[PDB]
Amino acid sequence: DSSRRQYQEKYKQVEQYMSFHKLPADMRQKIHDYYEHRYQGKIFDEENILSELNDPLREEIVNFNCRKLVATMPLFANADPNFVTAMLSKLRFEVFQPGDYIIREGAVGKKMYFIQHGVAGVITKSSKEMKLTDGSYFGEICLLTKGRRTASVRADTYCRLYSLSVDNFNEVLEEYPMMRRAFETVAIDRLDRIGKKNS
Amino acid sequence: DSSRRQYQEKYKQVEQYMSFHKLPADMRQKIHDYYEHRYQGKIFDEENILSELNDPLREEIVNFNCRKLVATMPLFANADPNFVTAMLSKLRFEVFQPGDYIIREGAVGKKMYFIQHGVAGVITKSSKEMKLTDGSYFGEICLLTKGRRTASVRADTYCRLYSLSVDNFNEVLEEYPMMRRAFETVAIDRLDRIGKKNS
Amino acid sequence: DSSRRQYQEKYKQVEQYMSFHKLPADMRQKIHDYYEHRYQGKIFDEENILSELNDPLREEIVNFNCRKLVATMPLFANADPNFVTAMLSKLRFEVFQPGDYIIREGAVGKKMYFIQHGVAGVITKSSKEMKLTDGSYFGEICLLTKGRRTASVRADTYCRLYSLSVDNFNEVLEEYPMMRRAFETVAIDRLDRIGKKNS
Amino acid sequence: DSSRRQYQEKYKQVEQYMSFHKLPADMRQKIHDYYEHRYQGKIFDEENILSELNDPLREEIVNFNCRKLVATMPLFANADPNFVTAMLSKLRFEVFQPGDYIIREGAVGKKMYFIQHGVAGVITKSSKEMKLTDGSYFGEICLLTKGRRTASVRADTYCRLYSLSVDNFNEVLEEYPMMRRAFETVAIDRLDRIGKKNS
Ligand SMILES: Nc1ncnc2c1ncn2[C@@H]1O[C@@H]2COP(=O)(O)O[C@H]2[C@H]1O
Ligand SMILES: Nc1ncnc2c1ncn2[C@@H]1O[C@@H]2COP(=O)(O)O[C@H]2[C@H]1O
Ligand SMILES: Nc1ncnc2c1ncn2[C@@H]1O[C@@H]2COP(=O)(O)O[C@H]2[C@H]1O
Ligand SMILES: Nc1ncnc2c1ncn2[C@@H]1O[C@@H]2COP(=O)(O)O[C@H]2[C@H]1O
Repeated sequence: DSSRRQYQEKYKQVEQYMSFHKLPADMRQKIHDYYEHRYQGKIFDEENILSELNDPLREEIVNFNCRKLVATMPLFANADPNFVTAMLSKLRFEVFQPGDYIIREGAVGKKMYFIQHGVAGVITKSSKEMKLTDGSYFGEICLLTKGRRTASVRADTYCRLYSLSVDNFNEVLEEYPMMRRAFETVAIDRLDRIGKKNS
Repeated sequence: DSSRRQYQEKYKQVEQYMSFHKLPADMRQKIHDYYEHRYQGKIFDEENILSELNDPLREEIVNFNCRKLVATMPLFANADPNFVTAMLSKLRFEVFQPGDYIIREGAVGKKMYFIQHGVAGVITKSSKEMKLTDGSYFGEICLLTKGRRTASVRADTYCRLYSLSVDNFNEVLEEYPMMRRAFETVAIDRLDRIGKKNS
Repeated sequence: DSSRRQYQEKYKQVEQYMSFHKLPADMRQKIHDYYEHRYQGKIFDEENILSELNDPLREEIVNFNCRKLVATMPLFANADPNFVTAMLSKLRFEVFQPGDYIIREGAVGKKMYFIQHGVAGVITKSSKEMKLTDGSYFGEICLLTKGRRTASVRADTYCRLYSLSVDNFNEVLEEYPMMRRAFETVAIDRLDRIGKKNS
Repeated sequence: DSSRRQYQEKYKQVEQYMSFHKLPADMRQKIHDYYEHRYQGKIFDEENILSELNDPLREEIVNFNCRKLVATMPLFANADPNFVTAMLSKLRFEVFQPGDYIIREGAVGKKMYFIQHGVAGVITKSSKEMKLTDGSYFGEICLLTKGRRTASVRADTYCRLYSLSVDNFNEVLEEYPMMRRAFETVAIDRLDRIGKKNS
C-alpha cells in the first residue's frame, strides 16, 4: 500500500508537467488512460527488489510469473528451459494503446516483442490484415538481418507486451546457436508469406 | 508547485557552494542571473517523467513541444517527420548569457546547437559579424569533418538552445544518410562564404 | 541501528511484491529464509561507505575483513600481497541455499567463486561426489578457457561465497601473469582428476 | 549548514560500519582522522551543483578555485589557458595521510597527481629522498609509457592532491599534442635523474 501512494503522487507529477507544457485535452486523456493501464493504480521498484536476491531465486520467480507466456508459445514451450530462463531474464514489460505504431516499416529496429495479452496487426504495401495474438512474437526479422523493419505493426487493442533489446537478443543467441535457426526458419516463412526476399 | 519549492532549496544549495568557495560579487551575480533564466523559478525531473511513458506518447509530446522549432527550420520542416522525431528525441536544452563563447575556433567539438530563441554571432580572423537567429543551427561542420571548430560562436543575447551530442548526431545520420548530404551541402556553402577549405 | 530499521521495511517491500505476484507458500518461505541468512536482520550501503574513503584505507580494511579467507587459501596465502589486494577489491558477496545450482555444466560462465563458509559439490556425468569447503575456489576453468562450464556445482549447505566477475578476473590477471599459470595448473589437475580435455 | 548536518550523520554511518566489522582502535583512529581532514566537518554534492550550470560558468568557477594551483605550476602557468581549462575540468580531489603509499613501484598505474598542498617523496632501489611539493606533479611517466610505475611515492605529510585518470589524461592530450612533448621531456629528465631507461 506504500505503492498505491507513490502512484498518486507520480500521476500528480505527470499532471503538472502536462500543465506546464499546455498539452491538449485528448492528449492528456491519452496519457491518463495509459497510466491507468500501464501501472493500474500502483507503482513499485520491481528491479530494485529482484537485485537484493541471488540468481536461483530470481530464476524461480521470473519462471513462475511468466508461466502462461512460456506455455502458450511453441518456441519457448519446446525449448531448453535454460534458454527460456536466459530469455525471460532480459524481458522488459511495455504497454501500447489501440492504433499505436509499435513498429514502422522502413525504420531501424533495436527491439523485439512478445505478446502477453492483446491483438496486433501486420501491414505492408497491400498485404491485408495479418493478426498476431497471445503467445506470438514479432520484430525478430529486423534483428536477425541487421537491415530495416520489413513491415509495420499496429496495436489493434490495448497490448500488453514484453520486449527484448538487440544486445540481449544476441547475447542469448550466442549461447544458444540452435535457437538462432529456430528464429531464422520462422522468419523465412514470414517473408515468404508476404512475398519479400533478403540477403 | 512542489517544483517552485525544490527551486528555492536548490538555489539555496548553490548560494552555499558560492560562500564556501568565496566567489566574487559579479560572478555570484552572473550565476544567479543564469539560474533565473535557466529554470525561471521552477525545477522538475523532465527526463524521469518521460521515462515512465512508452515511445508513441513520448514522440507525440516532444513533437508538440518543439512544434515552432520544427516549423521555422527549413531543414526539419522539409524532412521525413521520422527523422525529425529521431532528432528531437536526443536534444538537450541549454542556456547561454550575452558574451558567452558557445564555440571557440580551434577547439575540438563534441556538440551541435539549434537556436530556439536568441541571436548569435559567427567570428573568424576578420570575417565581420555573421548573425544566426531562431530556427538556425550551428556547430555541425566540426562534427561532419571530425576536425576542429572552424570559427567561434558568441551569444549576443540570452540564448535559448537545443544541443545534440556527437554520438547522437551520428546514430541518427546512420539511419538517414540522405540527410547527411543536406548537412554537408550547407556546410560547404558556409565554408565557401567565409573562404575556408577542408579535406 | 538505522540499518536494523531499513531491514524491516525492505523485507516489508519484499512481502508486498510476493503478494502482488501471488507466489506459493514454500517459495515465500525460501525467499524469507534467504533474506535472514543474506542480511541477518540488517541492511547498509557497504559500497557507498567505502567510496568516501581513499585507497590506502580501503585496502587496509578489505585486508582486515578478509583475513581468514586469505590465510586458509593456499593460492592467496602464498602470493604477492598486492595481487591479493587487487583481488579482494573486486569480490562481491553472495549467499546460496542448500540444493541450489551455483553452476550448471554446459552453461556459459561469467563469474568465479571463493568459498568463505560452506560445503559445495562437484558433479559431472557419474563423477561421484567431489566436495569443496572453506578456502576453496571454483568456477575458474570456464573463465580461463573461454569455453563452457565443465561441471555442475551444487550447494550442499548454506554457502557463504565471494564471487569475481570475468572482466575483473582478467584485469587482475593482466597485471599478474605469473598468477595465471597458478590458476592454469590447478585447472589442468582438476580436468585430469575427472577425465576431461580441452584445447 | 544542511551540510554540517549530513557530515555528522555520515560519520555516524561510518562508525557503525566499523563496529559491525570490529576494526581495531588505531585503524578507527586512522579513519576518523582522515575524515576530518578530507571533509573538515562538512559534506556537499559539489558535482551535482556544477551539473545544473552550463560550461562557461563551470569553466569560470573551476578556473577561479584552482587559481593558485595554476599559478605555481610551470606547466600550467605557461600553457594555453584552454588546455588548462580542459585539464582542470577532469581533476578529482583526494587526501592522503603521512606514510601512505600513493604509488608503488612495480604497480600498473591508472591515475596521475597534482600536489595542491603537502610534501611527498620519491623512492627507488636506493635513490635517496627526492621531495615534491606544492605545484608539483607525479605519476605521469607510467601513463605515457603504458608500462609500470617506475618508483614509489609516499606521503611525508598530510597531502592534499588532485588526480587525473588515464582516460582523461589521454582525451586531453589528444586535443593538445604539443603538451604531450612537454610531459615527455620532463619524464625523460626524471628517468635520467635516477638512472632508468625505457622503450
Ligand atoms: N507473415 C508474417 N506473419 C506474422 N508476422 C510477420 C510476418 N512477416 C513479418 N512479420 C513481423 O513484422 C515485423 C516487422 O519488423 P521486423 O522486420 O523486425 O519483423 C517483422 C515480423 O516479426
Ligand atoms: N557562413 C556561415 N554562416 C553561418 N554560420 C557559420 C558559417 N560558417 C561557419 N558557421 C558556423 O560556425 C561553426 C563553428 O563550429 P563548426 O566548425 O563545428 O561549425 C561552424 C558553423 O556551424
Ligand atoms: N577435480 C575437481 N575438483 C574440484 N573442483 C573441480 C574439479 N574439476 C572441476 N571443478 C570445478 O567445477 C567448475 C565448473 O565450472 P568451470 O568449468 O568454470 O570450473 C570448474 C571447476 O572450478
Ligand atoms: N627524478 C624525479 N623527480 C621527481 N619525481 C620523479 C622522478 N622520477 C620519477 N618521479 C615520479 O615518480 C613516479 C612513479 O610513478 P610513474 O612511473 O607513473 O611516474 C613517476 C614520476 O612521476
